[PDB]
Amino acid sequence: ERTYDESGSYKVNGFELFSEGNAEDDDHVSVVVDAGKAYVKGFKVDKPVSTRISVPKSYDL
Amino acid sequence: ERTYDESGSYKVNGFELFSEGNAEDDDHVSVVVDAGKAYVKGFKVDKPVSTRISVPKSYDL
Amino acid sequence: NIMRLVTPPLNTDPENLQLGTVTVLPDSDEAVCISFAITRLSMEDLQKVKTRVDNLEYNQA
Amino acid sequence: NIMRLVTPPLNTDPENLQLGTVTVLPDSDEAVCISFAITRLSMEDLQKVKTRVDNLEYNQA
Repeated sequence: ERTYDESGSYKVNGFELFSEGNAEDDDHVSVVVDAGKAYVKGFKVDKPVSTRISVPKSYDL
Repeated sequence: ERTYDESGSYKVNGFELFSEGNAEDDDHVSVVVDAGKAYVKGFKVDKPVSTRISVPKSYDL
Repeated sequence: NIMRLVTPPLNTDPENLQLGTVTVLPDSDEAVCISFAITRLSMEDLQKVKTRVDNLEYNQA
Repeated sequence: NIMRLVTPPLNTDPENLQLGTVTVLPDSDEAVCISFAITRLSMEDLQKVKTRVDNLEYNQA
């Protein structure tokens, strides 16, 4: 509560984004989020390793 | 102590001043202070509702 | 003091946080209220200040 | 939307920290990743900012 009142949410380090294109599925593009530390609503969020996420491909016409 | 030594006293939100002129006494002018939150001397001061205050009229010649 | 020369009182008490000032006109119900409360600057606001400094530097070049 | 007019979604949820944005080209495995994470400013960074404000207003004079 005190941290969010004083400074709000902010990032400390890490959480860079990198596109890999891993072929897990032909309709999704894989993206890697690097390990980092952050404070969201004053709660620390410390992650030791990267996380893989995937975005659906755009087909709207 | 940590809060004061890092950032000192500061306002978070609210505490706007408004003049109403309520006739509680002819020798005073009513003033309203809006609800708001602040950290004074490192201690949080959360006020949910506005506070009414009155100033004495100036009659010095 | 006369309205041209009136000034608010000068205070240096650490224990108090100033919210604003209330000027009363000479012998009148009317009053002028202004808020001068020190307010925080979140990390987003300081980043915006950093960007404004960069724009100032670029305009200078 | 077309690549010339595509923009990210607009969000104002205080509970989430935006790490960046991922743009996917129309019907293609390629994707553009950029990081717009809000990041802190230490007191050393803020002293550096203050120093640059000094340098700007020296150059001004």
